Amino acid sequence: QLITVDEKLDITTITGVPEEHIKTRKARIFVPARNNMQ
Amino acid sequence: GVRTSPTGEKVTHTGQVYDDGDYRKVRFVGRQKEVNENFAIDLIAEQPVSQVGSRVISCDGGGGALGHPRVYINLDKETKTGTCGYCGLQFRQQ
Amino acid sequence: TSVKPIFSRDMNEAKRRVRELYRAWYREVPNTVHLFQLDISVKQGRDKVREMFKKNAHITDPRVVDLLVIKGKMELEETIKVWKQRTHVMRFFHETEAPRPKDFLSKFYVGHDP
Amino acid sequence: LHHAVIPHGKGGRSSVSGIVATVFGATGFLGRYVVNHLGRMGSQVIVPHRCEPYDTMHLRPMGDLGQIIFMDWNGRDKDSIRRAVEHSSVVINLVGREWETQNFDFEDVFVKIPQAIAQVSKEAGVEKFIHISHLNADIKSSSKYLRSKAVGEKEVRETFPEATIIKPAEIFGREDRFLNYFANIKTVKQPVYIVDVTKGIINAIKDPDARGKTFAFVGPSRYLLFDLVQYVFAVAHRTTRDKVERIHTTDKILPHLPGLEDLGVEATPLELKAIEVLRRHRVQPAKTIP
Amino acid sequence: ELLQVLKRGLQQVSGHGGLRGYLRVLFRANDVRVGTLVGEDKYGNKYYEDNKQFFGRHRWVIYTTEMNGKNTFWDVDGSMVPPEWHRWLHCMTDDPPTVKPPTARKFIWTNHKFNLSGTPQQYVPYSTTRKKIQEWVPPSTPYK
Amino acid sequence: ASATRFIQWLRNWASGRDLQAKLQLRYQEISKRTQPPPKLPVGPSHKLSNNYYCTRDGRREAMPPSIVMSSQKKAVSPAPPIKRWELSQDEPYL
Amino acid sequence: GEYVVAKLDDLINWARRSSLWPMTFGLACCAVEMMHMAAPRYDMDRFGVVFRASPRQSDVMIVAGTLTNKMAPALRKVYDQMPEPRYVVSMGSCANGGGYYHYSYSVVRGCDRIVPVDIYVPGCPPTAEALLYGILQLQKKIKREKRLRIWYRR
Amino acid sequence: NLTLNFHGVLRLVMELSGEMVRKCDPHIGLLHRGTEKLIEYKTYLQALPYFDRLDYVSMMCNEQAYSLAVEKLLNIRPPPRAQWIRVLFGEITRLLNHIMAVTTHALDIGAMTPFFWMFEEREKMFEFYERVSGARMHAAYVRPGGVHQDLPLGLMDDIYEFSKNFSLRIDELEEMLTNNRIWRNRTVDIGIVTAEDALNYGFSGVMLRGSGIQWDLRKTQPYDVYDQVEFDVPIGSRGDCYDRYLCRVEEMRQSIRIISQCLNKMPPGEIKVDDAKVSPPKRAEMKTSMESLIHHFKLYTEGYQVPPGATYTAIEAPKGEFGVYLVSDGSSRPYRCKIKAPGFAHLAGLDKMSKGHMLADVVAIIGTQDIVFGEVDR
Amino acid sequence: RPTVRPRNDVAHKQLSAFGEYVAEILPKYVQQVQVSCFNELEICIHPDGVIPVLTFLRDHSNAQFKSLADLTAVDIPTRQNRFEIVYNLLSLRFNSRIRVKTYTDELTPIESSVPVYKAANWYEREIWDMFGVFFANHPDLRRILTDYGFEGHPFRKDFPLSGYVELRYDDEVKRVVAEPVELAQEFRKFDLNSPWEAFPAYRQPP
Amino acid sequence: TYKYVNLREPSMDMKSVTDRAAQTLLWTELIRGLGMTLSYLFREPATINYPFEKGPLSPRFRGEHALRRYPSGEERCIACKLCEAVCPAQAITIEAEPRADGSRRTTRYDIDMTKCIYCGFCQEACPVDAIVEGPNFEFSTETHEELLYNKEKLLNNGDKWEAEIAANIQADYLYR
Amino acid sequence: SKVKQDMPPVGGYGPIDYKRNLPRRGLSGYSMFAVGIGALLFGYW
Ligand SMILES: CCCCCCCCCCCCCCCCCC(=O)OC[C@H](COP(=O)(O)OCCN)OC(=O)CCCCCCCCCCCCCCCCC
Ligand SMILES: NC(=O)C1=CN([C@@H]2O[C@H](COP(=O)(O)OP(=O)(O)OC[C@H]3O[C@@H](n4cnc5c(N)ncnc54)[C@H](OP(=O)(O)O)[C@@H]3O)[C@@H](O)[C@H]2O)C=CC1
Ligand code: SF4
Ligand code: SF4
Ligand code: SF4
Ligand SMILES: [Zn+2]
Repeated sequence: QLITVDEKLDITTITGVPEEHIKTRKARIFVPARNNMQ
Repeated sequence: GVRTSPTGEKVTHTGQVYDDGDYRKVRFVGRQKEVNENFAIDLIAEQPVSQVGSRVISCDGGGGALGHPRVYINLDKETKTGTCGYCGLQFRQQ
Repeated sequence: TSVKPIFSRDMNEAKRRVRELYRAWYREVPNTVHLFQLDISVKQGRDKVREMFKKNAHITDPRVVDLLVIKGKMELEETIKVWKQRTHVMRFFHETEAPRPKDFLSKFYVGHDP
Repeated sequence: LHHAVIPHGKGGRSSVSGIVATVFGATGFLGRYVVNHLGRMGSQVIVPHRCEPYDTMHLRPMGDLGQIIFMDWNGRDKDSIRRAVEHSSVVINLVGREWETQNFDFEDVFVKIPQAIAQVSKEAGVEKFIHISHLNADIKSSSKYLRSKAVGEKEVRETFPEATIIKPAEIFGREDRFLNYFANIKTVKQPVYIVDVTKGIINAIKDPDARGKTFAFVGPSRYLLFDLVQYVFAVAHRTTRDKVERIHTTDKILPHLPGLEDLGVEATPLELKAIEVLRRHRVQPAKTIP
Repeated sequence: ELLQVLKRGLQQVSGHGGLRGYLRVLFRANDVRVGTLVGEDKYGNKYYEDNKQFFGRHRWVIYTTEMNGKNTFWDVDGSMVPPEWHRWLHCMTDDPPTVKPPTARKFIWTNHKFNLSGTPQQYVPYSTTRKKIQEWVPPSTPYK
Repeated sequence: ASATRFIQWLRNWASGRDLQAKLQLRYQEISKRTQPPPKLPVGPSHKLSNNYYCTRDGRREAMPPSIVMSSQKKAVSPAPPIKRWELSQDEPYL
Repeated sequence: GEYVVAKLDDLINWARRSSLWPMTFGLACCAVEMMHMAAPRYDMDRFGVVFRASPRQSDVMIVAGTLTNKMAPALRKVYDQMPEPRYVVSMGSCANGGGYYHYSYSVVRGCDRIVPVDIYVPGCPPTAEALLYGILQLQKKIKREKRLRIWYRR
Repeated sequence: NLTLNFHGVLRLVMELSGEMVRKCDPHIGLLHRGTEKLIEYKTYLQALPYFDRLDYVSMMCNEQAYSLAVEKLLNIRPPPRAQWIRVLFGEITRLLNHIMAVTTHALDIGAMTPFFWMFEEREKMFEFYERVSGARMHAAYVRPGGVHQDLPLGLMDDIYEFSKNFSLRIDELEEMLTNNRIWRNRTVDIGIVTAEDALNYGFSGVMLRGSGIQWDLRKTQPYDVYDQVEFDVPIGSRGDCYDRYLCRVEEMRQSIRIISQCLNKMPPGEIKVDDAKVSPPKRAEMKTSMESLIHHFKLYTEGYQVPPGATYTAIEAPKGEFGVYLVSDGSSRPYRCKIKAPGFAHLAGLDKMSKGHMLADVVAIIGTQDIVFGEVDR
Repeated sequence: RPTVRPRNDVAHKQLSAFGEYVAEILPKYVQQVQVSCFNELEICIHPDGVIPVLTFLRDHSNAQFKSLADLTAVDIPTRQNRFEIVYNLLSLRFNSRIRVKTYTDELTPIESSVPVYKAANWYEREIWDMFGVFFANHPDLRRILTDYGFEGHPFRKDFPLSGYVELRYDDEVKRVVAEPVELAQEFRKFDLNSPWEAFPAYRQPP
Repeated sequence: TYKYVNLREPSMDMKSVTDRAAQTLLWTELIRGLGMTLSYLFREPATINYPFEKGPLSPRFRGEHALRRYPSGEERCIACKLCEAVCPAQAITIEAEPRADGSRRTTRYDIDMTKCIYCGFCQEACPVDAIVEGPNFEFSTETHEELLYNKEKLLNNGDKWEAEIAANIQADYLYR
Repeated sequence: SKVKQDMPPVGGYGPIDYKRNLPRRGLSGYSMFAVGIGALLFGYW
C-alpha cells in the first residue's frame, strides 16, 4: 500500500551528524585531475 | 657531532634544539634529552675512498643479501668520487 | 512520489505518534531523575525533552517522522529499563562543554572555522 | 607570542590553549578543579608537589599526553621554585592548610611560601601571578589563619605588583571542608561554588585587565550561619579553635572590589548544588539576607 | 634413595661454598641448585647451565649485586642481561658468547643499560624536526 | 626425570598410567636451538624460458559473473543430494 | 623518629608489594596472555599474586584488552570501588593507547583517559613473561614509596 | 519475576522466578571495535592482522579463512606445501581452542585444576606459533598466497615430540571430568537443542553435531588439503552440554590424528604462490632483480589489486562455521568485509537454550557455546 | 597450472541451471540471476519478495536451505537505493550455498526474515545498528553493537572513521563524559590506486 | 566418516547393576579422580624461576623496535617510507630531507609503540634491513609518553641491541 | 648445494596415540560390597 510523499528527500534529522558539520561544510563534487606525474 | 646550544641543550643529528624562549624544554627538567651520540654523517666521512680499476663499479653494502639492493656506479667524472646512493661508500677510478 | 510507508500514511497520523511519544517522555522524567540520582531538576529534564522535540518541528515527511519516533522510542526504552547509566542520560546536557562562540567576532578571534 | 604558545585547535583536550601554568598547591581541593580546567583546553600544566606521587595520580587523566608535568619542590627551597616556574607564563598559588603543623604554621604557608613563590616568579620573568587570599582576611581577626592571609596578601602585592589576588569566601563543593564540615558535626556567610571560583581563576589568566587587581569571589546569597547549618542537615536527611573562629567570622561586604561577574562568571546558588555535595552524607531552602 | 636425596641436598650447600653462600642464593634467587658456570659478563652476572634439568630451567643467570652504580643485591631486573648473553639465556641459540662472541662494531654500546623508566635517565619524547614556518622579524629602527 | 623410584611408583599407581614414558616436561628429545642453515627451494615459475607471465596470470583469467537471467523440463537441485556418511571403522562408538 | 619511620615504610611497602591481589579486566586478547602468566610455567601465585580476587579485595587492576566507549563507565565504576592503595597496570597496545583500533569511533584511545595508570606493558599482546616483568616493576615502584616519611615531614 | 542485571565481557539481563530463568537478554557490544569499518581503510595485506584478533583463541584458523577468500577472488591458489602447513597449524590451532573451551568451561563451574595442566600444553603450542612467526598468538602467518615463511629446521621434530604425548594429557582431563558424577550433573540434559532448532537458529560446528546432525565443512566443503587426511567427525545424541563436551574432547583426539598425517605427508617446495604480483619475492631476489624490487615496492605500498567481485567463504573453525563476505571493487583495498562469527548466532540462542533451567546452568550454557567476544562484537 | 586456481565447470553448470530454476518459479520477484567465475550463485530480487523467496528456498524440496549463514548489508552511496541486503544460505541436503540480494534506501522498510530463520533476529538488529535499515515486524529491533545513545550508523560510507564524539573521565562531574573528537595525530589518508587499469575484463563501457 | 561419542546401552544384568550401585554408594569414580590430582602432587612442577630463568624464544621473535646501521656506522634507513605505508596501525611517522652531505635520510622517524601491533610488517617491507623488531620484550614504562619513540630512541635501541639483532638476522635471513 | 628444508625423517615418524585410554581398575561391585560388609562386621564384633 504505497503512499504519496511529494516532499524533497531530507534525511539530516536521522543521520546523527552534528549541526556544525552539516550547515557550515562545503562539499566539492568533481572528477579528480590526472596526476601530472603519470 | 654532538654540540650544545648556549642554553646548554644538546643539538641532535637532525639539527633539533629548543630555542631560548621555548617552554617545551620544561619536559627535560628533572629528566634528560635522548640524543644518539653516533652521528652517521660524521662516521661515513671516516671511511676511505675505494680505488677501483674500472669505469663502473657495483655496491650492495656488504654482506650480500644482508646489505642493500645492488646498484652500479659510474666513475667517469674525475673531479669527484662515485658515492653509493644507499650506504654512502665512495669509489674512485685509477 | 509513491513510496512504501513505515507506520504512518500521512502527516496527521504521524503527529499522533509524536504526541504519544512526548507524553511518554514527559511522564518518565521524574522517574529518570530519581532513579539515576540526577542533579538536574525535573523542570530541567522536561525542558530538555521539549528542546529535543522542537529541533525536528520542521519535518514534513511522514516516513522521516516515523523514524524519529522509532528512534525516540528506542531511547525511552533504554532509559526506562536502565540499560543507560548516569553518564548516558547526562550526555544530553553537555556539562563539560565550554560555551562555543556564536557571533562573528568571537569566532574570528578564536580560529578560522565559520 | 612565541610560536609554540600560539593557540590552535577548538579548545579541546588535544588543542593548544597557549597557557603554560605552574600551579602550586595543585594536590588539594581547589587545585584539582584548576588543573582540570587547564587540561580541558589543552594547556601545559606544571604541578610541583610535596606529597607522594601516589597522591597526584588523580591529576594524570586531566591532560593529553605530555600536558601535565610533575616536579618535586620544597616551600623553603627557592631553587626548586625556580625550576618549576622558569618556563611558565602564569603562576598560580593555591598553597594552604586549614591547621598548623609542627613543621609549618600559618606564617610559613600564608606569608613566607607565597612571598618566595612571588619573588622567584618575578625574577624568572613570569608575566602573570594569581594568588588566592581570603575574603575575611584581616590583621585584626581573632583567627590567626585570617591574620596571616592579610600579611601575605600585602607581601605578595609588594613583591609582584601585577599579581591578580583573588579573595574567596568559604568554597562549597564535593571535597570542601564547609558543607562536609557541618554535615560531620549572629554570623552571616556568603559561600561561593567551587566551579565558579575555578572559572574565575581561568578567566583571570585570559583577561588582560585582571592583572594588578584584587577580586572578591562571593556567592549570590547571604545566609545566617544558623539557617545554613539547619539547611545542611535537612538536605542530608539527618576541628580546631581557629577553624571555629573562621566559621564564626561574618563574611565581609567589599563593594569596591570587582567580583566573579566582572570576570564573566555567574555565581551559582548553594541550593542547586547542596544535593551534589551532601548526597553522600544522606527541603525548605534557607532564607537569605537581602 | 631417601639417603641419596639428602646427600644431594647437603652437596648443594657445599656446591655454593658453605652455608653463607647457600643462604645467599636462597634469599636472592629462591633456588639453591648447583650448575656449571658457563661464564660471567663484565657487569658481574654469572651464567649457569644444567642439561639434566627440563627445558626452561636448564639455563639461568645469577644477577650481579651492583650494576651501573645501582645496588642490585635485592633489586634484580630482567633488563640487566646484556644483549650478547640475552640470546643464549632465552635459547635463541645454543652458543654462549664465550664460545661464539658477537661481531664488534664501533657504535655498539660498550656498557649495557637496564630499564631506566621512572628515573632521571628516563626517555622523554620530543619532535626531532626543525621549525617549518619562519616569521617576519620587524625592523629594530622606527619609521612609522 | 629425577623422581626417586618410590615416587615414580606412587604417582604411576595413583594415576593408573605409566607417566614416565610420556613426561609432560621436555628434556633432550627436543631439537637443538642452533640449526644448520637452510637452502630453500624455488617455485615452478623460476625458469629462464617458456615462462611468459601471460600464460600463468591467474588474476587476468578472472571474469565477471555469468548472467543467466536479467529483467533487463525436469526439476533440479543446486547440486546432487549429499551422500550418507559411513560409520568409522576405526572406532564407531566411544 | 626518622629511623623508625624509614623502617616502617620498609615494612608496609614489603607487605603490600609481597601481597598484590589483582582484579583482571580480561577484555580481549591480552587476557589470554594473563591466563598464561597464571598458568604453571610462570605461576604468578608464587610471587604472592593470587589468581583471581574480587574488586573489593583487590590491590591492582590489570586492564587487559581494548576498552570500548560502551565499556568505559563500567571500568571506571570498578576502579572507584577498589579500596586503597590501588594501582592500575595497562596491558597491551589497546589499553595503552588504542593500538590497532586507535582510530575507531567506538574505542577509548588508551585506558589512561578513564583511570590513572601506574605501569604500561607494551605489546600486542605482551608475552606472559612481559606482563610478569611489568608486575615486578610495579612491585619495585611500591618499594620506592615513602608515605610515612612524607607524613612526618608534613 | 526478579530481574538481575548481570572470552571477553558480557552483560546478561535476566528475569528469574525463584531458581528458574524466564528470560536471558545478552547485552553485547562491550568489545565492539568497528573492525569491519577499519578494514575498508586497509590494503588486503594490512587487513590480515585484524583476523588474528577476532576469535583470538584460533588465530591462524581466522587467517586461513580470510586468505582463502582473498585467494578465491584473486583466482590464484597457494602451493601444496603451504596448504599442508595451513592444515597442520589449523589443527594445532584447533587444539589450542578446545583446551581453552573445555578447561575454562570446567573452571567456570569450579573444576579449576585441568585448566593448569592443559595450559602448560598450550604454552608449548605457543612456542610453535612463535618459532614459525615470531609471535606466540597473533602470528599473521597465513596470508593470501600461502604462508609468510617456511618452517624453521627442527620444528617438525618438536611437533612430533609434542603430539606423541598429548593424548595422555587428554586422558588425564577425561579422568577428571568424563565420568565425574558432579561434572555430569552440571552438563547432562543442560541446554538441549533439537536438530531442527539448531539449523534454524543458525548454529554451526559442535552446536549442530551435538544434536546428531552429520555436518563438518572439512568433510563436505573441503579446503586446502583436508580431502587428503583421514579423520572421524564426533557426533552427539542428546544435544545437551555433556555431549557437546564429549564432541570437543574427541575432536582434540582427531586433531592429533590429522597432525600425525600432516607431519608424515609434508611435501617439499615453495610456501607462497610463485606469482610476484601477489606474493612478495624473496629478499635476496628483491635486492638483485629490478622486477623483484618493483614488485616488492608496489606490494608493500599499494598492495595487489583484486578483481571486482564478492565471495562468501567459510571454514570449519574450532568454534564453528567462520566466514567472510568479502566484496572487491577492483582496487587494492576491500570495499566491504562482513565477518561471520559462529559465536554470534550461538549467543543469540542463549535465551532459547536457557529456558527451563536454573541460574547456574546459564554458566554451563555459555561455556558450552564457546563464546569469545572478539568474534561476536568484531 | 600451479599458480592458477582451477575452474569447476560441473558446479558452474549445476548452479546456472538452479538459478534458472528459481527464476522460473518466482518471476514475480526475481530480477537477476548470476553465477561467479568461482561458482557462487546470486539471486537478485525485488524487496517485496524477501519472505516468499527465502521461504521457498528454505522449504522447497529441491532447495532445502535450512541454515542462514549470514545476513548483512552493503552501503553504496551512488545508488538511489544505497543499501544492498545480502542473505547467504546453506543447504546441507544438497551441500550447496546460495546468495539472495535485495535493496532499500534510508526510509523504506524491509520485512523481517525472523519468521523464516530465527537466526535473522540479531543480524537484522546489527544491520539496523550499523546501517539504519529498518526491519518491519521485527520482534525486538534496537541497537546491539553500539553504545547506548550513540547517534549515527557507523558502517555507512559517509560516517567518519573516528566518529564525532569521544569519551573521557571528567573529575569535576565525577563521571565519563562525551565530547567532540580531537585527534593528537589525524588519520593519514593514502591515495593508493594506480592510474593504470589492472583488469581489462571488467572494463566499463564509455 | 563419523563416530558416536555417547550412544551406549548399559548392561542390565545383575552384576552390571551392582557395579553401578557400588560406584554410586562407594563413590568409586570420585576416588579415581583424587588419584589423578594426587599423582600430580608428586610430579615436578613446570614453573621456571623468572627472572633468573627465561622462556625460550626463537630468532624470529618480534619484540622492541630498533633502527640499524651499516658496519661503517652510516644509517641503513634511506627514508623510502615503505614501512610507514605498510604499517597496519599507522604507528610510523616519517619526515626526510637531503642531508648536509646530500644523502637521503630521515629527520623524523617516530613509532608510537602504543599504536603498534608488533606485526613485523615494517621489517618485511624495509628494503635495506633498517627497521627491525629486536629481541627485547622487557621495556614496560611508568608513563604513556615514554612509549612514543622518536628517531633518537630508535637509533639508541639499534646501538644497544645490535650485537643480538645481527646474530638473529644471521640465523633467519635464509628463510626470508 | 642441495635443497635443505624441514622435512619428516625418511620412513616417517613413529606411531602417535590418539584414542581414549581410560584403563579399567578396581574390583567388582560384589567384591567391594563384600569388603565393606566384612569391615563393618569386624568393627561390630
Ligand atoms: C550387616 C548389616 C549392616 C547394616 C549397615 C550396612 C550399610 C553399609 C552399606 C551402605 C553404604 C552407604 C554408603 C554411605 C555413603 C553415602 C552414599 C551416597 O549418598 O552417595 C550418593 C550421592 C548421590 O549419588 P548420585 O549418583 O549423584 O545420585 C543418586 C541419587 N539419585 O553421592 C555422593 O554423596 C557424592 C559425594 C559428594 C562429595 C564429593 C567430594 C568428596 C568425595 C571424595 C571423598 C573421599 C571419601 C571421604 C572419606 C572420609 C573419611 C573420614
Ligand atoms: N577551600 C576554601 O574554602 C578556601 C580556600 N582558600 C585558599 O585556597 C587555597 C587552596 O584551597 P584548598 O585547595 O582548600 O587548600 P587544600 O588544603 O585543599 O590544598 C592545599 C594545597 O597546599 C599544599 N600545601 C599545604 N601546605 C604545604 C606546604 N607546607 N608545602 C607545600 N605545599 C603545601 C597541599 O599539598 P599536600 O597535598 O602536599 O599537603 C595542597 O595541595 C589556599 O590558599 C586556601 O587558603 C581561600 C578561601 C576559602
Ligand atoms: S593489544 Fe593486541 S592482543 Fe591485546 S587486546 Fe589489543 S589487539 Fe588483542
Ligand atoms: S610491527 Fe607492525 S604495527 Fe608495529 S610499527 Fe611495524 S608494521 Fe607498524
Ligand atoms: S626504515 Fe626501511 S622501509 Fe622504513 S623508511 Fe627507512 S629504509 Fe624505508
Ligand atoms: Zn652501497
